[PDB]
Amino acid sequence: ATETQGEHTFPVEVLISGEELRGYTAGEALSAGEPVYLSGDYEVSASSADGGEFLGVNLYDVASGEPVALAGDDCEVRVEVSEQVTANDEILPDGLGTFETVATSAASAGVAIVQEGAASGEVCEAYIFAVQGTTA
Amino acid sequence: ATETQGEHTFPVEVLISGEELRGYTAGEALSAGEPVYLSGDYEVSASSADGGEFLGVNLYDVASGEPVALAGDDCEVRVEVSEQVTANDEILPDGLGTFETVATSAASAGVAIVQEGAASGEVCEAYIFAVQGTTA
Amino acid sequence: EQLLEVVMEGRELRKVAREASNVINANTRVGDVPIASDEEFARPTGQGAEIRDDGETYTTVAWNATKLTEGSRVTDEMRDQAMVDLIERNIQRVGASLENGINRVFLTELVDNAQNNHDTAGSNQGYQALNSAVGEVDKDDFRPDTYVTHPDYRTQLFNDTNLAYANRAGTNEVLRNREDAPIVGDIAGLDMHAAMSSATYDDGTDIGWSGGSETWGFSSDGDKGAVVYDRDNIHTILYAPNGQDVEIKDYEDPIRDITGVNGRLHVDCQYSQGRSSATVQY
Amino acid sequence: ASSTPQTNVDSMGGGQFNGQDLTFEDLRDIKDVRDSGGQVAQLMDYKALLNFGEGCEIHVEGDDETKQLVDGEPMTLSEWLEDAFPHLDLLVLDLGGDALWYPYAVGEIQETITGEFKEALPAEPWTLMPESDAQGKVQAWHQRTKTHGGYQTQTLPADDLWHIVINKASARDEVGISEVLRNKDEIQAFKQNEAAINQAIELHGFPQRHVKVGKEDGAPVRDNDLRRVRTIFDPRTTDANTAYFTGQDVDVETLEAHNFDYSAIHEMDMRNLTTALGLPLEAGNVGADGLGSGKPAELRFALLKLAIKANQRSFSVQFVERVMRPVVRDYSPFDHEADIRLEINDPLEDIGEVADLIQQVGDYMTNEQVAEKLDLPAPEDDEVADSYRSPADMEKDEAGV
Amino acid sequence: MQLRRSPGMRPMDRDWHQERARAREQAYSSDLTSQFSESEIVKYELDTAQIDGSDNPRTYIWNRTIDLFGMNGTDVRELRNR
Ligand SMILES: [K+]
Ligand SMILES: [K+]
Ligand SMILES: [Mg+2]
Ligand SMILES: [Mg+2]
Ligand SMILES: [Mg+2]
Ligand SMILES: [Mg+2]
Ligand SMILES: [Mg+2]
Ligand SMILES: [Mg+2]
Ligand SMILES: [Mg+2]
Ligand SMILES: [Mg+2]
Ligand SMILES: [Mg+2]
Repeated sequence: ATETQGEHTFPVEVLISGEELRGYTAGEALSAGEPVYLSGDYEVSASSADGGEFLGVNLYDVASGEPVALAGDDCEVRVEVSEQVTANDEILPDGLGTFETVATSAASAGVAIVQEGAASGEVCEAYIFAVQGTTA
Repeated sequence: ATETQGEHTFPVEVLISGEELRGYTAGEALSAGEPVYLSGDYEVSASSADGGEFLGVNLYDVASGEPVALAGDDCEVRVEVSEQVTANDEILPDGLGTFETVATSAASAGVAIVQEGAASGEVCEAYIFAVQGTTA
Repeated sequence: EQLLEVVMEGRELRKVAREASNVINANTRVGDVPIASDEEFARPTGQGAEIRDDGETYTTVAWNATKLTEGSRVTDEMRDQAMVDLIERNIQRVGASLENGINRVFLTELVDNAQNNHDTAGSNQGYQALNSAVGEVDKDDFRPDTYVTHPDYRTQLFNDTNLAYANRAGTNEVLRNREDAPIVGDIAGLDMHAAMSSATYDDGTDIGWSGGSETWGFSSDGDKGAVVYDRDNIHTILYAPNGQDVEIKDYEDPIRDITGVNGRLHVDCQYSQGRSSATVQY
Repeated sequence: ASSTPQTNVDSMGGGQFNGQDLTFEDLRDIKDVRDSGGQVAQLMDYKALLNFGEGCEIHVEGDDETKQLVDGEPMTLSEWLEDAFPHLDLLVLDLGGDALWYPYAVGEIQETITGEFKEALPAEPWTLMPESDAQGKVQAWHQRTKTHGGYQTQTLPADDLWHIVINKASARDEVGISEVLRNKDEIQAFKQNEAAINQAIELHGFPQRHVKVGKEDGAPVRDNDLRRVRTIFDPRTTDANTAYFTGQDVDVETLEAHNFDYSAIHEMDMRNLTTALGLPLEAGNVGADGLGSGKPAELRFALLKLAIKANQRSFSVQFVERVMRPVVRDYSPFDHEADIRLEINDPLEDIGEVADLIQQVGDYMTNEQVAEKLDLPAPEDDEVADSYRSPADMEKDEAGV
Repeated sequence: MQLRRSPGMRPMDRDWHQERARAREQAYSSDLTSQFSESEIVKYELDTAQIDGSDNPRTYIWNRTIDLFGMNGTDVRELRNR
């Protein structure tokens, strides 16, 4: 996600606050601010569209097979939403590299809570509070 | 919340342990140990009953519009309960500025786990482990 | 071969609050300024009648200084491999972001809580508007000495033939040196000009801030583009636990090979007498 | 010309500190190098001892003509100054030390309760930073000091502190440079290689026993089984008398000590660091080929003595101008515009070379000049002091004729 | 927080400049996929470097199969008419 200042486009600093940084291996090429999930032993790939696939957000652009820094739960992050969102909305990985609300998704529970609302295609600020895996 | 020693009443220190302390604007007047939720962009107000409205507990008394510090979902806290609670009870906001159990609430999941039991109107010790937002 | 070991600066905002107001270095984060009641008129009375008492009464303007903060964190690998000193650059950014914060707190109090207004209604927006706004303060029996100004207001003012024509101004200074002309700080009985930046006022669009009541600007019907006021009757209150002013901490994370710099200051801004101030409106 | 500087000086900061060319954090970093001890601290202490450890002498031109009744008793300005600053040898070493570690030495003037002069009192240099004008002159001093769990901060005018700078960016530099921060990379390189060597000596400096159990391509041995073997061959219980008896399917291999030249790494670190701090390599307890004798030696000791002389001159002038003259002006009956000089002794004089010189050319020196070179009090009789032939030679004639 | 690989930090990294210069000096074409790894392309943002082969010295160097006059290795952008 990116901010415009005159001619210039600046990448946004993804991680606002947070003590929870961990290193994984990229299972595919990934870009800064994408939601991701476990796809193999310590291997991390882009989250699909609904629940059960979220470990954190990727902090920098990687080729496949590179080491990846994640911001986990307990982090506040600047993330793009594919939907208009408001404070107190629970949000979830959208499957498109953005987040969307739980209310829009097929799921019943989110991974991050919106602290600062945003329009569709725009950067919200959110706190990651949970991870989701395979429950069947 | 208050503690008695001889003639004297003392304020209870809300935070027992944890470093996940975060800053918001108060959307109304708030009191130490009160549960709060996001009422606007980086703005928090007192939680209503039965879930979907909890980010943390207010750490010190504030007037409306003042900046407020909040203990988040890795902290261990001293909080007032509206009913008797026991170790291993899950609890969440009352709407009354206190906490009650998931067992008495219309909700199905809590935000804190009781570590030390307390009677109605007393101070329990609890560990905050989740936040709850708007899922629809 | 060696790189261009240079970094071009971004936009830098105008910083004036610390000169353009009474600065209090408070001993406490919260406090009070005592205010005396207005002057009255002595009662006419008969011979031998009791003198009725109507003494001084008092009230306070309270301050609650709020901590403004800014910070950054970098990995030690990034410090070591940087083209320029990243810690120095972040220290400068943190200091600038606090000073900008002070100027936002100041300007939002100044613009929102002025008790008088001159509505230009388009029309005579130059010197006549400043003179009129002094007249609005003068009707409340205070007198101003300073004005704070938006870029669009400045642009209008320097197009005014009263200032732009050297014979009408008495000097060609405005035509030559624009806002740096000495007359721009010596006009309508005001002895200070405080040029503000457009982004300074709290629109509530910036993250962590909840907006003021007005629109700061001078391009559309209802914008407030200047404030004419008594510099002694608007207070900026600064509080710091470890000194007098902005404090920057340089620190390492104890365990994660991360270094950061964090800045803080507590600030409030309060009118002593809001009647001593008038906005100019488009 | 003009009475005010008209070139600008690259120094007026944008922020609300006066630019803080060094911050209080950097000053604590110098203090942390100094208090950490070890080889680095000892080298910089040898630098202080060379520059200032040999003590001082006060001179005034026309000192005899200053003779004045101070308190009924007569004194010269030199006599008054020597009473005003009794322990100047310690103060010069202390301030000179600080002004090598930190950008400046700094301090107060102090008075008795009666308001007579007490001392020039140094202040802890890592606690203070100067604030300076558009022509680069210090206008205020900003002080931050530790307190329980935090800091107290205050501001003092330049009016009543004094400060001295040995190392400068330019002749106009009134703020100075820390030689520690100027060479922080070489200090880091030294310290990191020290740690790397220490860890490598533990892992690789000593041979280690490797017992291999079982036949190659034979039966496998499990952890349970190796525990019993470990009990037999345990080094914690072994000695020089110990012998071993085994079947063919037990092998006692050795990880050798894996040689690496840590001595060469230390010598390289010490060469880099001593040269960076301007000391000769010999100060680091390291020797060198073709550098111990002849003109190759004489040059490096000349370079050292020149560096010492330059620092001494820089310190002497500023101490007289910023400390002594104000004290004479404000607490003394003498003229502060008198020609005071503070000399600091050469640490590397050979008195035998001085004695050789006196034997060879004393016939061209006054007895006063000989007493000065020899570091002795000048003769009591001004005639014998002023004369060129020896006082012992005048005595034998004055008695004998 | 900003890591060395984080997108807002890349212009501050000495290596990001040095390896983009390296890539310009080393390419024969703008077609990155045939010349560089996905790792190199992502880490050094090679899409945004003006890579085209025009700054590779070997674009301009004579490399004749039979060299009678001992003239291989000569660079045409050093001739007097350039
Ligand atoms: K969907
Ligand atoms: K209920
Ligand atoms: Mg803990
Ligand atoms: Mg945190
Ligand atoms: Mg947690
Ligand atoms: Mg009060
Ligand atoms: Mg009466
Ligand atoms: Mg009255
Ligand atoms: Mg009025
Ligand atoms: Mg001009
Ligand atoms: Mg077998």
